[PDB]
Amino acid sequence: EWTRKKRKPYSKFQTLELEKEFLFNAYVSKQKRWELARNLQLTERQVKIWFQNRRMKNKKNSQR
Amino acid sequence: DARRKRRNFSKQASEILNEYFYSHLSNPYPSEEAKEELARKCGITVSQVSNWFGNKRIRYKKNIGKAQEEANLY
DNA sequence: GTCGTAAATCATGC
DNA sequence: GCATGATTTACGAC
Repeated sequence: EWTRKKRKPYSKFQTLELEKEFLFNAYVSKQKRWELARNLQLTERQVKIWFQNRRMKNKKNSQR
Repeated sequence: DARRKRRNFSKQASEILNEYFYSHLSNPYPSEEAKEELARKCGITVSQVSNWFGNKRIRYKKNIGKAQEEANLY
């Protein structure tokens, strides 16, 4: 009937540093997204999608 | 982290979620309105219905040679 | 952009 | 000791 990558759980340092940036701005610039990618060993896409998910997490937590 | 305050659902509610699941083998995807009503009978938030059907879909798929054919439904 | 997911993984219940 | 609910990556809809 109805029946692109293996999910990699990020490091504590990877995730925590991403969280600091989110507290400043939930939406970050394309240049800083490149910066986040450089220091935290991530691709440009993965840093982008992380902020996509973290944003929805706020809407999921703060909801009624 | 609500994984710390996690508890098993009522056995009655499980009989409802499994009722919708197996009966709709062709399309195991409840609508926004269906999930809104499915959450009412079970005393759970809609997101928990989404989590259940999310978990139940994949964990169903893993079983291809077990008595997962609990489609007694009807 | 968001929103519904598949999926690996998590944390706990028993 | 797995069953199970909730969370975390990752991607395609739109």
